[PDB]
Amino acid sequence: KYRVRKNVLHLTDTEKRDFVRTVLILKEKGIYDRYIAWHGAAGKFHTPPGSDRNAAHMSSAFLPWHREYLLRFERDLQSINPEVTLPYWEWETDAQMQDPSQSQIWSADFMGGNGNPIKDFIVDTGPFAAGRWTTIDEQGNPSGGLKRNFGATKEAPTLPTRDDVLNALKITQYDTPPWDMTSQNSFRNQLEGFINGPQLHNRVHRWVGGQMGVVPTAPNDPVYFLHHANVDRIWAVWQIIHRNQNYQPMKNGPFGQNFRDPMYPWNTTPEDVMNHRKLGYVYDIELR
Amino acid sequence: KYRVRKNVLHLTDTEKRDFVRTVLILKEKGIYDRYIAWHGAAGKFHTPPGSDRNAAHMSSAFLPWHREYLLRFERDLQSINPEVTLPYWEWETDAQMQDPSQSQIWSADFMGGNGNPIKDFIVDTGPFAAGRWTTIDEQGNPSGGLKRNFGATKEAPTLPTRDDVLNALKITQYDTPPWDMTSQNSFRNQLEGFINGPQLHNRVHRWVGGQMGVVPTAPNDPVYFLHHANVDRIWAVWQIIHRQNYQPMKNGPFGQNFRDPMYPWNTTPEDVMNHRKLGYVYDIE
Ligand SMILES: [Cu+2]
Ligand SMILES: [Cu+2]
Ligand SMILES: [Cu+2]
Ligand SMILES: [Cu+2]
Repeated sequence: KYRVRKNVLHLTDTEKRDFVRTVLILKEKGIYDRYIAWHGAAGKFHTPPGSDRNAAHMSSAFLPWHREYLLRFERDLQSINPEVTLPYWEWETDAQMQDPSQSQIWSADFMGGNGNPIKDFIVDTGPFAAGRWTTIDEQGNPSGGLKRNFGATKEAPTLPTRDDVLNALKITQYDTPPWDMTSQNSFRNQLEGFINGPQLHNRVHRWVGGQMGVVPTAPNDPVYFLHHANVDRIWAVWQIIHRNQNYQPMKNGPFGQNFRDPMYPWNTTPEDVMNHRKLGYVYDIELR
Repeated sequence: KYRVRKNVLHLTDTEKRDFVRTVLILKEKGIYDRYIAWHGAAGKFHTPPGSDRNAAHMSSAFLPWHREYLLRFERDLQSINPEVTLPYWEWETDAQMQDPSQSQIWSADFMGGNGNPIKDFIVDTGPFAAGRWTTIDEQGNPSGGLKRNFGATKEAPTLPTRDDVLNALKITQYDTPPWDMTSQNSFRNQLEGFINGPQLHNRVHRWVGGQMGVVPTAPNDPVYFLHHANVDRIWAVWQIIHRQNYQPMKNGPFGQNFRDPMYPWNTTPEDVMNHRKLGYVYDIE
């Protein structure tokens, strides 16, 4: 209950500077690519082999895996700069904007802007613009510049709304069998976004486009971590509302999805990360 | 210095049955596939990106990466059965056999045998035969059964010899720039087997053939860990002789330095320099 994770829009100009800089040091040092690599590797670790589920997505472990992923990322930020925490992108109130692409998350001091359609939607404003920041493909080889193309697809012309978030929060079951992209009455799968998708989390991905629009390479965009810090906040809220409800499956789901299974590529289990305050951080909304 | 890693040949028959039965349990629960995916994952972590070094192979971290790999494998064995430790395949002794396919590591008691030519060298003896042991491919999806083909290729018709291990233990530097396949006068690159390759460790892989014959999928064959436990032994012996240390200390590509994290873990080469302090020993030491 010590590290405060703040709304992106409520950050000072100096917090934005410090956060963007630290991400660049992680990337210069070779550390950032550990996260890209981990994310792609998890998407090829199917539970069970030959299943549609993987360690990080499309199953029950979606939420705690990303919680652990962000915790490691944030710990790496703090070794470079202890006054830096992982902010969250509250996309559901950007969606209420007249033009959500006008949100200050996309200003040249922070994430940078939409892609340049003259440059095949390469990003050229902000600290991760082409030239300043090199992306990596699934094979681990340099893949050019970061790309974004906001709202360009028919399936996801808008960010999720606050009504979308509130409605996912009424769901009482953390997850339901068969613990996959077809789970019904499942807050995991509703938040993940496969319920007549892409909704919520999956929709944000498709709305941003570029690397963000395909899951394995999505973390090539630093906004991936801000996005998932929002998802993690929403999960943390659901845990406060539905305090009697617990992770599922407790047991007899596929190996790597049960409460006490290790989450590849780590030994960390869902149980280890069930209490976010226990990991040493809160979201600013929990404190007024 | 409390868990003993024994030569395969010196294992009692109850030990061989216990080793094989644990590995099949690790595979049944889903745990063995974490090592298979970890190994494929680390091959596509290139240091730096776009280069041919990767996290596990073809660079300085080859030796510490596998020692950590094997230590994690042994801990998973022990958690299922605390009597089971990781044996090592001393292939340099087996090299002197006219026909090392006759070694008792390959009995139906243990790893099973060579691939069957009539069946595209599918392994059909021992506990890991087809129908008893599933393989998975580089993309991460079920493949079609263990394969082996001892000494088939012309580059690796023979196992490496006790002569080769002694010419490796002669090199005084752990490693040398550019910390890649071309590294001259390097114990690490000599033991890995790229000088006059395929030599030593690389030779064993190409000698076995089948899944062991290609970098990323080789852990599909349980003999991968017995082989690498021997590579670990040979390194552990080197660290006695040359009470030297690891290179690069700094300024190498990230993921290769003494204090870099070894993708896909946080463990550093410094973390695993002392195998006794990790809690195990080999016999004859
Ligand atoms: Cu993800
Ligand atoms: Cu995501
Ligand atoms: Cu290996
Ligand atoms: Cu090997």
